[PDB]
Amino acid sequence: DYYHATKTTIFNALLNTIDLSQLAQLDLKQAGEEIRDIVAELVAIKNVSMSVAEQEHLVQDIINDVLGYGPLEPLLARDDIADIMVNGAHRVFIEVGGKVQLTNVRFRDNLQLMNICQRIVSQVGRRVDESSPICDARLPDGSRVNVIAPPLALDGPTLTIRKFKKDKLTMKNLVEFASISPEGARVLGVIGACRCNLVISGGTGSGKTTLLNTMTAFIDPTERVVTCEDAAELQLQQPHVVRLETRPPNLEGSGAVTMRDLVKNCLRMRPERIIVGEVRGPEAFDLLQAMNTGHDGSMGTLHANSPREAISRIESMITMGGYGLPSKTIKEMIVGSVDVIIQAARLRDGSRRITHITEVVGLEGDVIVTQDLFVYEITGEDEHGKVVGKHRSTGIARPRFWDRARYYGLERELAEALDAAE
Amino acid sequence: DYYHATKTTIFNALLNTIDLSQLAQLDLKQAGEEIRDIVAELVAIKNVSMSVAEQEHLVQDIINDVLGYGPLEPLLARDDIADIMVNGAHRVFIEVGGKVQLTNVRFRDNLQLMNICQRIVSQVGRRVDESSPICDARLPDGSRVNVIAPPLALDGPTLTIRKFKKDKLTMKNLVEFASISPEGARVLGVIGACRCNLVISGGTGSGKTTLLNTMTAFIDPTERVVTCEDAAELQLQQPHVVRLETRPPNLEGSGAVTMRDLVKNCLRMRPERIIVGEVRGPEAFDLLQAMNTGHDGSMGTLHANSPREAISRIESMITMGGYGLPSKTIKEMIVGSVDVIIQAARLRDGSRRITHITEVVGLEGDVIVTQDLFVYEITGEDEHGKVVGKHRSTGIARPRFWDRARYYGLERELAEALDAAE
Repeated sequence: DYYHATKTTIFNALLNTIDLSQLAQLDLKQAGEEIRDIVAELVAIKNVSMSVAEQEHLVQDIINDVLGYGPLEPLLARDDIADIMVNGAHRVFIEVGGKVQLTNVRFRDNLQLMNICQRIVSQVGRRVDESSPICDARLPDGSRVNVIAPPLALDGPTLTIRKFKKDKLTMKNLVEFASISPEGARVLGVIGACRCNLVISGGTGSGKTTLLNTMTAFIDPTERVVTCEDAAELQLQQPHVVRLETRPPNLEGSGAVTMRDLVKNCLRMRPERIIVGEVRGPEAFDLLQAMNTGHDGSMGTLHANSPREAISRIESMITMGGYGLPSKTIKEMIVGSVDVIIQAARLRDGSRRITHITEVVGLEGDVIVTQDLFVYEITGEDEHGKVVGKHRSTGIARPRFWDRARYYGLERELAEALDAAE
Repeated sequence: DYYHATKTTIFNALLNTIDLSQLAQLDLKQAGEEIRDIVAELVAIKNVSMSVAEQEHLVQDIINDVLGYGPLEPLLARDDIADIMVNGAHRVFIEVGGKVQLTNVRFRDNLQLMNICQRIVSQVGRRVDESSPICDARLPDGSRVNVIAPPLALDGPTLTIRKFKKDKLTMKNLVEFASISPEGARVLGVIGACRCNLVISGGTGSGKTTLLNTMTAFIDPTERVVTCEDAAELQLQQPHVVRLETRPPNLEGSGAVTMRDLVKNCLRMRPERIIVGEVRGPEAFDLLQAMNTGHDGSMGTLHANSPREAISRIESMITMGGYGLPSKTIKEMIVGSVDVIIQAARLRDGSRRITHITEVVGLEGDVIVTQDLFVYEITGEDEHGKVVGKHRSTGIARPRFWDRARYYGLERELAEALDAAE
């Protein structure tokens, strides 16, 4: 059909007629109306017109290209779409029905794709270009975006969009999915109930956010909780929860409110527990204060592949925080602050499981000595490729946080769970 | 004689006839239709004695020079011409039958050659100039292009086309060169398929990268593959491959993005498989996580003479990563990640062969226990000094990856190849 060729010719004529700079002062609807006027002018110049509905569709396509997210607009609007992948202007894939598929959709040129990516990542004030060719960002519409610039992506800019889904699991789901043994369920319930400084470290795809939500589920209703998170991922059912969200900087590089500022404030809001959506910067240091300067029971999500790795991440983050903290001082602070680390990882089969429940015991020389309470042991692969394994307790009768369990009257529960966990 | 002068005059007239925008916007056929008429009118005005076929040839040459690839185009269209090498406007070489021969065809001047180079690299959206004197690209057709600007090339641009040599390095190439016995070839075909993690270790000059490219050919087309390389060399026929590259820092020591960052981001890019051109530093850690966290079937080359040395090198690379992992944790990670190792070596005679195909069996105490599926036993030498050897199957009929082949149904082929090798 000539619809594609005619649309391309009309787009070229519009480009030769006006420039995007003339529409940067208009809103989405005002820009669309101005583009419709420009399209009428271009049709008059070229004396080419067609069906009114088809002309309106072409005008909408032109608006999307000029101001929207390009040919991605018809795709993002869909719901059966799981993920969108772009490997250059000439190829795009979509995850439908849980499987990848190549679509006929296409871009015009790599520069157009780069501009679209710049728009998408600037929606949250971030910029991807030759200076910072690698970018990861969050679409507050409920998705995650990755972009690589041409200097790294040899075949032009590469883009990936991953959409949301309301997982919102509960501990029953984890128990039934074998992510944690029922004895582990009791142990974790005790740990959460009795205000134990807790860090939920996990690898990519481990769903550590869901684990954090189900952990917070145990918090006593009477405790005033203030949650800091870069998005609204968490959803607590307590009656006295304060929900805060960081504000990404505008394009002018102003108005930013980073995790560090939110945690610093929360220190001054009289919270019974400070809960961080994800530790990703210097805020860790401030968070650690919240774990020891009273406020016992604070939690925090972290990206790491193992408890020792997570401790290393925390130490490195505090170090890069700009403070001249002596190395041993950071280790002492971590040892005195954290009371438990929970490791969540995705095994080769793709299932999420709580590999480690560990408690920081102390500091020896310059190494943080920790003892594992629960560990997941793998034993083989089944017929359908599923990983086979079981949770076993190290048998430690009295973990370091035992005192807190005594204070909250949970000695019996903790002892039972630890003993029967074998 | 007079044909050249008439063509030059017609080219000048066409260049002065209309702005470059009109030619650029017009389609190749659309522009050529008017260009032929313009050339015919110019010839008639000049009243140059020429034939209708000669007129068509002149029109085609004018189109090629003005908007095409100039005198280089006829070489491109040919099939026998595998590689083309222009050492400035006055020297053109072609690789035919594996031999390099100079050809009389030469460009008008270095300026025309630079223009043609820019046009060629524009297809992929890349642009070369005195500010970016070096350019490399892989055109959609699959032919590679390397271009250098005059400020570096002290005798004019150095265009280099390398057309797609399909089936150049497929497994048949290794088998017929005695780099691997046919049974080893079948086993490798099963191993690349079946999505088994690999680490292609090899000594100096063992052709690790060539073997890796051969292995990747077994990937299922639908699998989304991401390749990280220090320098872009790999080329995968698979239709859904994403290519990356590490950017070194400026001389000031800033702006670098090393392999670690690319591998980390690969986890965010939702890849079915991740391929690392060469593992040398901390990235060995991150890569293993990809091998361990559901991105099975990943691959990565390594510099080691024997599988045991390869595993020792992986341990050292992880340890130098700066993370405070204990030795047992690193060994457990390795044994859980790398299913199979291939040790390729350059023998004393200079031949290249796959010395070992081994499978990481387990971890006992503090030692990684491995078994060799295939071993190249040396037996002597010929009067020419060539080394003689045979690929021997160790007789391990059930490698621990056997169950995965059962999942993919390759159990029959695996057992047959293992038993028939002797």
